Amino acid sequence: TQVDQILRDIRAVVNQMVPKEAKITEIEFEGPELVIYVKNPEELIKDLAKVLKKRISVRPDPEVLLPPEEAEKLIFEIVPKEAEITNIAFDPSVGEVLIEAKKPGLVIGKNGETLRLITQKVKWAPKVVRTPPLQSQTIYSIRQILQTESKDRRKFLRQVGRNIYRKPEYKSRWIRITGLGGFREVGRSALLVQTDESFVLVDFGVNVAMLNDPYKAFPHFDAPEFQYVLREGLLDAIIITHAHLDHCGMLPYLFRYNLFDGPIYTTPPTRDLMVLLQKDFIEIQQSNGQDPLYRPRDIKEVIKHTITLDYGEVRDISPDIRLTLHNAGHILGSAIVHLHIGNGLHNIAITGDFKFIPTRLLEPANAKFPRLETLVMESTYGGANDIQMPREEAEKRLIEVIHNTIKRGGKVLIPAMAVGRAQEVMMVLEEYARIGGIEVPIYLDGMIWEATAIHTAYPEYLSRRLREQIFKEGYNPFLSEIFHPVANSRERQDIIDSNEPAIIIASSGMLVGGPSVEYFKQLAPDPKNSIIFVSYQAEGTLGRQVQSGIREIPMVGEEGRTEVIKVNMEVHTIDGFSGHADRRELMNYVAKVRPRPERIITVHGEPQKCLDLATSIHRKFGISTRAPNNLDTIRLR
RNA sequence: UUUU
Ligand SMILES: [Zn+2]
Ligand SMILES: [Zn+2]
Repeated sequence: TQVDQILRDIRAVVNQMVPKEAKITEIEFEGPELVIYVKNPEELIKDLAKVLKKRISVRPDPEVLLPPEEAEKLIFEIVPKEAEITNIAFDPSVGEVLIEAKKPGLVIGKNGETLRLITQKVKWAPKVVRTPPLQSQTIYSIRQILQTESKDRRKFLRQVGRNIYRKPEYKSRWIRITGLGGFREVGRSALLVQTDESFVLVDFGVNVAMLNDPYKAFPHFDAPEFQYVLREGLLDAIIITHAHLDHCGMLPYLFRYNLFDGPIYTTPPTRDLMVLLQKDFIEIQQSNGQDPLYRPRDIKEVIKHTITLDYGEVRDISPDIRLTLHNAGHILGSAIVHLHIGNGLHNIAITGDFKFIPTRLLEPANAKFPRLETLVMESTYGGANDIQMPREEAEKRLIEVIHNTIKRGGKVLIPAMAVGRAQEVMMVLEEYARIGGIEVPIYLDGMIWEATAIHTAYPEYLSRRLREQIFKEGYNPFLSEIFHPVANSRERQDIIDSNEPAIIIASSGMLVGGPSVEYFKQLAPDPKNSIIFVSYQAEGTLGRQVQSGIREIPMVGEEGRTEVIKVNMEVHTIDGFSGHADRRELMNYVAKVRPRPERIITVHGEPQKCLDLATSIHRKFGISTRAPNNLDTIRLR
């Protein structure tokens, strides 16, 4: 490394554009950003940063700070006690106190004055928030881990920084991308980006549809290049497109075996959401009497290593790679990953899963980038006939099936992952509720409610409409008194036994595990009940099996004896709520993406589909395309 | 409050 050698030049230009009265105590690197500590308060920053080509954060010296047990009631006083301040956390690792007030306007300073007045008394960065409608165990837990681990996090960030700046901006000699999983297949997405100077992992999923076979369930750990990057400790960073297990599922496995301790970049909502899905994942395994892939301490490590980034925020993550995340419109926090390699040498955009039309919760994926030579895109519906049903026709079909089900005295089972389709279908029923249509109750089972809480904590990540409809008003469609969160194992049993028709939405989305499987098993026989698939059912899942028509499904239970569930209930498939761009959308994304890429690489789709989309794009746009296999490596330059 |  030669970082402090570089800081020696940074410090020579910083202490050259700011009054010595600022008594600059220290200037170090914290993750991507540069930290300039000073022992005194107070347009300059904007200039300092535009010159240094970095993200600078200037805070008071960590010495002029007050303990969280003394600076708590010291602030609670210097604030108009009207704005109900539900909570008030502490972040000493970055000097910044969080004021989770119910009324932010009366706590920040009616005239932007109670902003600096308050900070003084304790010398902590005053940041106001609006007590979200729902409380999240997950968010609270993360906050707990971050504040009670300030020591490590500080150590970790300083290291990452010395790493990211082990040398000045570099122009790479070559660039290659290798598929470790998720190429010509759905699941276990994992793409390794290489240059002669760096290595970054884009996603690292698992395929729950096949944990039975680790060679089909995990990314290729058996790739020479990947083993070489892990063992030598050369992985600069891991980036996650979105929270689903098939993109971040194996991430904690990495810590369980001490294979990595570098930074993980992702949007805040994805950090919170993935942590949720991971705990949910190991617990479902255990409830099944199976040894879990990892444990809470491992997930605790993920948290401790994650460096969040909001959309549009450009950050240097290595000497020759610059990251920027953009909206993918797939699920809360979903991002298209953009890599600016070299200083104008080459640019890659990895799509992850994306939707290119509006939905209740999100806006179509970003299709504009400053530069874009190579585009890696998903192909879940890459087939030529993979046109999803129009959103409104689906919506109407969903209400239809429910009526023809409630009428004949039955229940409607809607399997869906805690994150994604669940909230989308919720909205559909919630708007339909406000106009008199939701008679029977709607039960949410499987951490779907916990996930819904996280949504309400991130209004800025939802569509502008749903966003304003959140904080600006005292309204919230998620709070709707029409959803009844299934509290425990018992309540679940009651619901099943009861005779009151009802709508049941529960994870997992593919009947691969969790609350959804119990309902399935118990409702299958009765033809009064109905099951509606509103998500892609992957090959190898009990879901696709049921969705395919199989009427007698063998299932292995305890003490090794198999069970044969008799499927009589009605089987319906409504794909119009999909979080995936359909065939038309994918093609249309290519047409609109700008700048037009030199080459497109189709991935994340059944083999035929990746092939089909790739062949189709080339034929219609004349763009160089390819549908690589895992372990294929494409030299981009 | 960095860039091609
Ligand atoms: Zn997904
Ligand atoms: Zn996926």
